[PDB]
Amino acid sequence: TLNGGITDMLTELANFEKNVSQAIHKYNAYRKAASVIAKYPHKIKSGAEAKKLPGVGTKIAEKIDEFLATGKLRKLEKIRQDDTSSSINFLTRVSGIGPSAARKFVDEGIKTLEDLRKNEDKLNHHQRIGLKYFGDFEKRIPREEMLQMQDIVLNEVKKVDSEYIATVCGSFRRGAESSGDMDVLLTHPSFTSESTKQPKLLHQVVEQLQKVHFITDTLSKGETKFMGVCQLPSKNDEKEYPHRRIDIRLIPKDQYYCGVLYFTGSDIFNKNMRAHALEKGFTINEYTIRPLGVTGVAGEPLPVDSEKDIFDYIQWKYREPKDRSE
DNA sequence: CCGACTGCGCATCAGC
DNA sequence: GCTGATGCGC
DNA sequence: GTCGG
Ligand SMILES: Nc1ncnc2c1ncn2[C@H]1C[C@H](O)[C@@H](COP(=O)(O)[C@H](F)P(=O)(O)OP(=O)(O)O)O1
Ligand SMILES: [Cl-]
Ligand SMILES: [Cl-]
Ligand SMILES: [Cl-]
Ligand SMILES: [Cl-]
Ligand SMILES: [Mg+2]
Ligand SMILES: [Mg+2]
Ligand code: NA
Ligand code: NA
Repeated sequence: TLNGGITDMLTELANFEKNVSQAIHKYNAYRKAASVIAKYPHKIKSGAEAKKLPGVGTKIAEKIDEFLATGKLRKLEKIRQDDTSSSINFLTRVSGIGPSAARKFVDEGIKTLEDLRKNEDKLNHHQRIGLKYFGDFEKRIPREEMLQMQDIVLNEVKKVDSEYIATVCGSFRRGAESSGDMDVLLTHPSFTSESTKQPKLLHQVVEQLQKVHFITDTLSKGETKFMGVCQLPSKNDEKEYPHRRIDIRLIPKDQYYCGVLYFTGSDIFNKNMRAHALEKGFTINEYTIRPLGVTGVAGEPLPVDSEKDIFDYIQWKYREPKDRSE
């Protein structure tokens, strides 16, 4: 939290750009600058000092100079007092309502939690569930509950088939003391890049988790990705736990290392690492790392036997999950 | 200056 | 129905 | 909004 003030500011700016301006590159630029400043081991004394860091330019340096001198950013003060921006920023806090739907709702005069609630018939399924659990989804999950959650998921997956392997990734795998949700990487020997020797692999797991009342709602579901809602069981007389977001990703077993690298994150670490790969003439996704041809076309997938192999290709010293929280 | 900016699954919609 | 674009979120 | 060439 050395520079909590500055990173907060930049994060607020990134949000404004994504949510209100619908300017995706500015959003990514701001997140990048916030992230680099967050890891900088010194209390930033000036914009010029910040500007030394990759991803901080003249505009951000200037904002940092304003923020340091006054403690705030006029630009942000104004954004905050603007009803349309405020409203749009609020509606996007509901899962399933993004920048476009937010602006549409505000046009229609839907702009409060109350409005949303009385106009449920105007929401798609995802949005309806997001409204349902609006409060819960903004709560953090203590690692201690994540551990309980992990135990359930792992045991129920075992019950469906001992050959499944379920791994909890995301912030949990990076060692975080609290998580925004639970991310589960799933593999089965029957699903490889070579074939799918068994159908409903993901469905069967989802069903079992529903059967035991752990998964409570579904945001979306396909053959390889599930997005939904879950809840720990409480005890006699005890208040219930908040409902939690859960994501499950089924990945070809032979592509586990690329998959776990992807699902471990952080999102910015991934973006950073993937960008570096391109600079070294590779492209990395959750399945494969491939070379780029002179033309620019991705070539064939390279041999991968560990996460470190991936780092090796792009000439990065290996970084443990706990050190990928950018 | 200016092109490029990480990479992709699922839901929904237009156009055919 | 399909495909391809766009929204949303990982 | 930033950067590399
Ligand atoms: N934009 C992205 N680009 C690349 N990989 C991504 C991206 N977004 C997510 N992933 C990968 C890398 C992410 O780590 C992983 C899970 O995405 P979560 O949305 O659950 C989120 F970021 P987590 O890190 O888990 O933190 P918490 O959930 O707040 O506690 O998917
Ligand atoms: Cl932009
Ligand atoms: Cl401010
Ligand atoms: Cl792999
Ligand atoms: Cl691939
Ligand atoms: Mg997560
Ligand atoms: Mg997630
Ligand atoms: Na810089
Ligand atoms: Na949202």
